[PDB]
Amino acid sequence: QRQLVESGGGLVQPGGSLRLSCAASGRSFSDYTMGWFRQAPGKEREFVAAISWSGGSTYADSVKGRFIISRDNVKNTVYLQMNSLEPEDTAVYYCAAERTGWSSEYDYWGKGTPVTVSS
Amino acid sequence: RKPSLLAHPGPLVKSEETVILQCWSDVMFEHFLLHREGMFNDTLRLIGEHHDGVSKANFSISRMTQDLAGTYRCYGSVTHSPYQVSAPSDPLDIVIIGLYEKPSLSAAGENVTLSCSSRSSYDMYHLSREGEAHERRLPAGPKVNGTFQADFPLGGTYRCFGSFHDSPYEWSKSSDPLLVS
Amino acid sequence: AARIPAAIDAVIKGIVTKFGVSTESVQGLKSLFTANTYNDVTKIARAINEQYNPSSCLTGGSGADNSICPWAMENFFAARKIPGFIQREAVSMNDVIEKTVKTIVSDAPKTAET
Ligand SMILES: *[C@@H]1O[C@H](CO[C@@H]2O[C@@H](C)[C@@H](O)[C@@H](O)[C@@H]2O)[C@@H](O)[C@H](O)[C@H]1NC(C)=O
Ligand SMILES: *[C@@H]1O[C@H](CO)[C@@H](O)[C@H](O)[C@H]1NC(C)=O
Repeated sequence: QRQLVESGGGLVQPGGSLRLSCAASGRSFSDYTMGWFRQAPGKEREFVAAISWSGGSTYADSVKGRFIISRDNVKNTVYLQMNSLEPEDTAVYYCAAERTGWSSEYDYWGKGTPVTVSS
Repeated sequence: RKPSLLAHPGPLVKSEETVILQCWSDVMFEHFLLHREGMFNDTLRLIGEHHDGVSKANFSISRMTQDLAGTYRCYGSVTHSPYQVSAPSDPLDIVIIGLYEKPSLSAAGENVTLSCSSRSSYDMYHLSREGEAHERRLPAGPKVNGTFQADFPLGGTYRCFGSFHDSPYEWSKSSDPLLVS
Repeated sequence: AARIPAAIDAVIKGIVTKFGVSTESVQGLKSLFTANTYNDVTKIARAINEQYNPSSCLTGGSGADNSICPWAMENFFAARKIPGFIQREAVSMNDVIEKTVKTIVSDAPKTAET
């Protein structure tokens, strides 16, 4: 049903900030739970944040207090405001969608956006 | 008269997650009785909220548990002195999903059949068409490949689930969705 | 002299006279009315729901003797307002049974002793 496209990735200094965006082009967007995941070099893909169909947010403990997830149901977009970035945050960031109420999985995935926190 | 009962965003709910059950009718019921049939039976008395000819009531599950999974039916409350309740709504299954390994799902005017397979010894398989409140169920049979299966004849987006006999409302993780076109 | 068996018998008499169910039926739960679980409010409320199925009273009942249905009508189905759950958008009958059991268990040492 969906096709997700991430943007906003790039090079940033430690303590810097970056805002990622995800454009979703499918029906019933407001009913999906939208998530952000990341894969650092040599590591498994991990959960970073999620925004429920109701607007409620969830964060990975490694990102708690520094990142903010938000959604825009008019534009069908998801955001990840990443503040206080450290070199440990260097990863490819993925946008994903879950058809809550019909699936237990994030079935839809974007191709990623690279985030590098230098030195 | 029979009210309507739906689940938002859907009736296939992950553990500890949320679902809203909505009772509604064009008959202005002061109250609604939401009955659950399952491992822990219960009735919920909901205030009938009135607006522009409709009576609605929401039952929000803020954290999905085994106790809250079951077949739900909504009734409108008619009178208190000559005690009267309406006909029940169509049954709605509220299921806990994501508990076991995900099964595999395989596929104008032609007969299409969808198959539910897993190496896990599920007793029942459930086919789900996304957006449609009711699910189809079928028992599992063993194959010589060490895999259990169920074929669903269709005669949308689809997902497959497995479950055990002793817990009919606790399903596995959904299979990868299969778009039928 | 027998402080605990008296408290177990007071909880049983409390359930009987409050819920209107038979003495024999409440006493059937032998594992429940022991010295370690006679005052376990959660287990007793769940046992009452499991054994009497008060949700079967939804349509009204049948007039069967020692049925929980008159209690369920007066305190849930046909109540103008539910005591303890007043001005509440959603009320669970199991929570109403649990609040009733909690009052029974609290008033048991007061009644048996006196
Ligand atoms: C749990 O409830 C099951 C079904 O409930 C009955 O049917 C629904 C549609 C309503 O009419 C309701 O008032 C009825 O009670 C029972 O079959 C089952 O035995 C119950 N479980 C226990 C342990 O009592
Ligand atoms: C009931 O829940 C539905 C689904 O979330 C929602 O659209 C509706 O606004 C709710 N009703 C009330 C009275 O808030």
